[PDB]
Amino acid sequence: IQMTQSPSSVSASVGDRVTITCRASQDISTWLAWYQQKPGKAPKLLIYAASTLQSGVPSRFSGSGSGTDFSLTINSLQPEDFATYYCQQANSFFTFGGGTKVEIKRTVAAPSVFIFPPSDEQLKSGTASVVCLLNNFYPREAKVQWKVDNALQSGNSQESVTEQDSKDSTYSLSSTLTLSKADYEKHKLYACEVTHQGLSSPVTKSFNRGE
Amino acid sequence: EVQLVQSGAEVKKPGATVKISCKASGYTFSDFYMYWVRQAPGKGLEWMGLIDPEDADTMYAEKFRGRVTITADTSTDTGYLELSSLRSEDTAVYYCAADPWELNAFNVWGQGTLVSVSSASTKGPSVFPLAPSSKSTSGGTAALGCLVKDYFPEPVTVSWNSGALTSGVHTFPAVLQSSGLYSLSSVVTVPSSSLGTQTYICNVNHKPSNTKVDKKVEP
Repeated sequence: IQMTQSPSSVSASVGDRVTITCRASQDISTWLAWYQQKPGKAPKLLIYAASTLQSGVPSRFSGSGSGTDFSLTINSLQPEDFATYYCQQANSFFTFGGGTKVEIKRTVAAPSVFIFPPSDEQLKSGTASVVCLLNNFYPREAKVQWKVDNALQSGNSQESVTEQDSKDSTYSLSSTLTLSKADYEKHKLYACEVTHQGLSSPVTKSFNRGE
Repeated sequence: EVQLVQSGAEVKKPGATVKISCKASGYTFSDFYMYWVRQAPGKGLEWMGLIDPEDADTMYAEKFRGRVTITADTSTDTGYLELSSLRSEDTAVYYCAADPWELNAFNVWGQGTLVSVSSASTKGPSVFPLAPSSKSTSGGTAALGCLVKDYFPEPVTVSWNSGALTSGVHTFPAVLQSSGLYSLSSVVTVPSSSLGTQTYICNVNHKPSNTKVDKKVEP
């Protein structure tokens, strides 16, 4: 009753032939279904019984496999096919696989990095949020390390990433470091060190409080 | 023809109980199982349970056994999902599903119901500027934005100059802070040469609290 999908993400271009896999921890015959899902929308059935195409779904979609190994293939990827795909055991239970996102392939691009100190407005309220922006990079994997007076901060920041850009297929990331006003005024150097496969070495953007 | 329509978004405190409905139309409700699935923001699908409308026989996912109750009213073609001892981790979109054609798959899905669980109460955000400076300039481009902090629950929408500015705009997914409140940022990259002339205003709208904020961002 454990469904595994790998890769967790795959990059492709329109026209490409894409294949994603799913493996059950047990033998489920052909009681397997595949779904498609896009942000903010409910899932959509694509295939059932492992290889039967749902009525209305483009014939470019196909599925095969039995036992524990299954696959979904998209022959000539169309722009409307970039989305997340899930397999699901239909035998006993109804365990869903973890999902595999099909993203748009493009060349590696290092992020442009910017840092924003907290506003005077917010400081008045007793809190200080420092923001680091990683703009238009690819692929999605990136690492942000916050440092205050050279001390690595951990557990006091949060980040999120946008969906691929509509025109350049890149991602952007925003990270916020939050400290009490008291802690903020007790330190001078605020920096965010960024690592990304497109960068030969870490890029650091910083400011000195009261700069 | 066939469709599943769920109740509206809900906000709850931890430890509370929530009960959502799903109205079925276009097929004989009591003749087929009704399934419930949930999905936490940006996460995967998770099957919760199912019910035989006719005799109220149910089956629940192991992790929900004990806190979940699935019922149905064949008199009104409506099924219900009740989840108790709510935890912040229960924040998610809950879906009902059915298989009217017995394909052995979830053929039809409701539009989903967002249930937000937090100790926080509905609250509008404070909007702070992310001011353009030498630390946000790249060549002839500059980055600026707005920090939409401490609101609950989702969602919040952001536009720039009332929609007149869309190019180079990036509005990020919100992050849920330990305080039980959300925070998000929206940024835009523009020609640094336009900073001293062009006005940039981010329009923030948090419908749950009827809070609207227009924030002018200057260098």
